Amino acid sequence: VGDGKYGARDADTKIWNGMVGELVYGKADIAIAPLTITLVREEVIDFSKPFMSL
Amino acid sequence: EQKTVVVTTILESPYVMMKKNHEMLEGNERYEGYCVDLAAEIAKHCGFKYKLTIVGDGKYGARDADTKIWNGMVGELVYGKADIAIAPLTITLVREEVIDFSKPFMSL
Amino acid sequence: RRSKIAVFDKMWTYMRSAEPSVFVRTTAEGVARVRKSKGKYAYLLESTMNEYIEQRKPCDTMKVGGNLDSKGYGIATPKGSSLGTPVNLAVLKLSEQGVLDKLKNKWW
Amino acid sequence: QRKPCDTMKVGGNLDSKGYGIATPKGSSLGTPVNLAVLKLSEQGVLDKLKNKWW
Repeated sequence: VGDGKYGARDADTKIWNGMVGELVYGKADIAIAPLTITLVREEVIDFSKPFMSL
Repeated sequence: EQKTVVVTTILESPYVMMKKNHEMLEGNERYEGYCVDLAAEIAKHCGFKYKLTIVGDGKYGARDADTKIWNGMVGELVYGKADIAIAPLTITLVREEVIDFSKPFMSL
Repeated sequence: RRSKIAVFDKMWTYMRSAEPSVFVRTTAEGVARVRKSKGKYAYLLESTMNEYIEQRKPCDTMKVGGNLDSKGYGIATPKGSSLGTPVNLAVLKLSEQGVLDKLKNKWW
Repeated sequence: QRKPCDTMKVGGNLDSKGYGIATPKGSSLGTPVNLAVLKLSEQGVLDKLKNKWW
């Protein structure tokens, strides 16, 4: 990852910063990390079924 | 014109039980328990009314090794009888070949 | 049968060699066994039903330890349904705001 | 499990979530990755890997 953060919706820039940005802007091809799944991501990126509980 | 989706499910405890007075009613009120509750919370965010049904054979479903016929609720979807399935169907590899499950609602 | 794991193989070795007949055909036959040789026959089943059975009379059964594996149930729809997006989103919402947790608290 | 093993876990859980694989929308990767992911939970490999670090 470029800068050590999963990424979130930026305040009123509406930019996707962080690691999510590497896929939203097409910079990278696939992600594999511990990465919490929630509505704000499911709008813009898909997910598989989850591979682990916590 | 309008359509109300054919909700389907299976007899299981406490997931689907008969109402106290199920002989005296029509509409969804013949039933009580978890799935009939959840279906309301789904439809109230998905924009429809719905009619409940019980699957014919009372089994979750499998594919015959011989004929390769599907039976049970997955098969009834594949053959287009029921509209939507709200039941304790276990998510598994082979079932992903034929239907598009959401993320899971409960772990076990 | 499938397992890689030494402990599970060690158990299966006994469970495939134990006598008298160690398996049971139905949940009812299992529950009817576990109440007999009290403390002496342990039984394995779905943790949701395991928790369920404790909450009823005679309450003479209870859960221990923890899960050996993770699986889960999910909503199911026909292939290519137009509902495949709204229901899939909605199930997240019902979990993120604890509605499912509230309903589980109710029905258990 | 780290030295000096001086922490203690409490038994219990408060919620449920799970990490998972993610891709750009509409990638050709989509369905074949997802179908692949389940098989590794079916054949138990994820448990042996989990032991191999935890």
